[PDB]
Amino acid sequence: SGSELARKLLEASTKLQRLNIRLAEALLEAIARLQELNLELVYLAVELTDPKRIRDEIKEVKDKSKEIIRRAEKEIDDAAKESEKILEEAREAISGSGSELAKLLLKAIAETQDLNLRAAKAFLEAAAKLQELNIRAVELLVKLTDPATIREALEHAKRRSKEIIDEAERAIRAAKRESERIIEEARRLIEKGSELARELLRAHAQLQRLNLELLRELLRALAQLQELNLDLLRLASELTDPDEARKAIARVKRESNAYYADAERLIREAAAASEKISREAERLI
Repeated sequence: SGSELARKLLEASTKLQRLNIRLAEALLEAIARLQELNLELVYLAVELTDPKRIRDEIKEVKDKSKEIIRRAEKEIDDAAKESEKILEEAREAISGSGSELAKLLLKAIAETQDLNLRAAKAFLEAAAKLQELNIRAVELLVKLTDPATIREALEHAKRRSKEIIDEAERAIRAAKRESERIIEEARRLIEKGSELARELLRAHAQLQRLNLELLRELLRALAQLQELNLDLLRLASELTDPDEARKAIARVKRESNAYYADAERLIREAAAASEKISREAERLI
């Protein structure tokens, strides 16, 4: 009686992909909150010229920034515990049966879910660090006035942003490499193979490919948002005309919202594509 066991596993896979989509939603909207704060940073830099007040305004951004990051890290940790429950429902239903095969499958799904969480962590980590970096650059810009110091401040921000994106990118790549191994090893184990196992492994692999591609696309969107931020740091430090500088910020605001919508769009495609796989997999049972 493998089909019943096969269903509990598919049931676990389907709950997990939906869980990871939700996680991807939450992390995108966290990115959205931080970018809002980055735009406000430039607004208060171009607008306010009183050091004392702008010092108070900066700290409010910093404080709000921390609470946003903290909520996202909690969202990740809550997903970690939801993943724990889902899998514990899969082990219990499977513990009474005898198949080390059923176990073997569940091990793969459990291991891959860890990589999704660590990949998600890395995505939030790049966002948080870029936010902190932009905070300090503006902190420095609003004080620095002589160009040579300004230029180095911008150039440091540009170097550090790339390093942070690189670290994220590399963290996502290794997540994909290790996810494919779990999957490939599991499939070599099936052939050592029940067609149910085949299909349900195939579906899960598609579901993990979709999730990790999405996180890659979302990182790309973040790297372009940050690209706009560097541009805005430049014009803000250099533009002496406030009303003109305010227009530059509105353009970036225009592009940033467009980038959200592209990003949010990929999420919906992932949700739709994911549900497609789960149902086709469900048809075999």
